[PDB]
Amino acid sequence: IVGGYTCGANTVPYQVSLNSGYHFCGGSLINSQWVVSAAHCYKSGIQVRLGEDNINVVEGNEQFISASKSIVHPSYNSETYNNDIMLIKLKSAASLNSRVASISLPTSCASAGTQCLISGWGNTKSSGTSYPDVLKCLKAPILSDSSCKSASSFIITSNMFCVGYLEGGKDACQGDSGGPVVCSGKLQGIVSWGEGCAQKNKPGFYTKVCNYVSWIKQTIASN
Ligand SMILES: COC(=O)[C@H](Cc1cccc(C(=N)N)c1)NC(=O)CNS(=O)(=O)c1ccc(C)cc1
Ligand SMILES: [Ca+2]
Repeated sequence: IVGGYTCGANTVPYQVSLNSGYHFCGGSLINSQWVVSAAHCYKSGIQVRLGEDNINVVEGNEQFISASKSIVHPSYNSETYNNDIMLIKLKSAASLNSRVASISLPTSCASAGTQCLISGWGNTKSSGTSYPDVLKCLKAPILSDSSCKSASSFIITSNMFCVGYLEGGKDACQGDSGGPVVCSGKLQGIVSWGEGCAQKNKPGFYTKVCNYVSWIKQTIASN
């Protein structure tokens, strides 16, 4: 997260770290057994880490639970990043408490202009590289279709939305991928892609979670 702030320990209790010997992506706990992340974060050997603040120190509120299976969206297109969503099932149920909690799926899509919370342990620099050990947070608005479409030379689909500031300085970044965008109290986005981080006229692109609720519910009903 570039241009954000230290969240405070366990203030974002649905935020998870995905660990394959090291932190590589974020995710969101949606119930005691399932995490939503980005399809581009797929890999084998995932351990889900719940209740984290400092990812490099055991502070006492963590739950480390291995993934049993990962399910990439059936239409995920790595060429275009269309349908950049993945479900991760836990080998055992998380113990839900004040510091480890689920975030609900949306009933309706969030509206342009809504302020959202984006969080993660990703790079904090627009130029260069600095990784924080504690969880970082950013509040930023959903952009119009017009601004989002015109914001990249690359292909933009109806399953993506933009959040941030066209003037630059505030954005998600490398290592934030897969993590949550919470708007109107529900999980509305997944950190998906961007051109660099926090650059002028180059906002973040996010998976539009409200388009996937049927697939998520059907999938978790049978796995
Ligand atoms: C990988 O390095 C980076 O610093 C950012 C990471 C990133 C990840 C998620 C969200 C954001 C964000 N700013 N909201 C940033 N990604 C890139 O900079 C990748 N862009 S890119 O322009 O380098 C690029 C473009 C197209 C292809 C096929 C591959 C790579
Ligand atoms: Ca820790």
